[PDB]
Amino acid sequence: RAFRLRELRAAQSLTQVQVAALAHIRQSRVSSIENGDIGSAQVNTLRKYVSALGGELDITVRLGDETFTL
Amino acid sequence: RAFRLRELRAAQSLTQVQVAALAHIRQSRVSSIENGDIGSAQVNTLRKYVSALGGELDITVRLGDETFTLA
Repeated sequence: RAFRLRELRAAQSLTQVQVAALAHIRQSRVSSIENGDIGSAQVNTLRKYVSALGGELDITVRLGDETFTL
Repeated sequence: RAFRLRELRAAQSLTQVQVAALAHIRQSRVSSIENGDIGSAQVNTLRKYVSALGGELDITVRLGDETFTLA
């Protein structure tokens, strides 16, 4: 059900070089986070990389039965 | 929202310095998060704090008429 974000940036036929250039972040950072690991990666870094695809990013927190965004 | 995790942490009356140990992260990192600024956080670092507290960390992406997960 999880769709790691390399196969999501390929939904709209785009290349890392292109996502890294309107995100204004080193292609180093795209390769690492597009690889399959999103931990290392900052939030702002991630947020910028998703804004590139013309999407929005939401961090929702769930504990017991309460939910809200950061 | 802003005043949340603070309330949540204080909700169970836990001390900043406890959490910093429960999730094995710098206490300073906890003032920041609880503080409100979260952009500068690494994702795993943020995840740890939520884990230690007891909840879960969900990262939904909305792309027009869609919604996907990734961790």
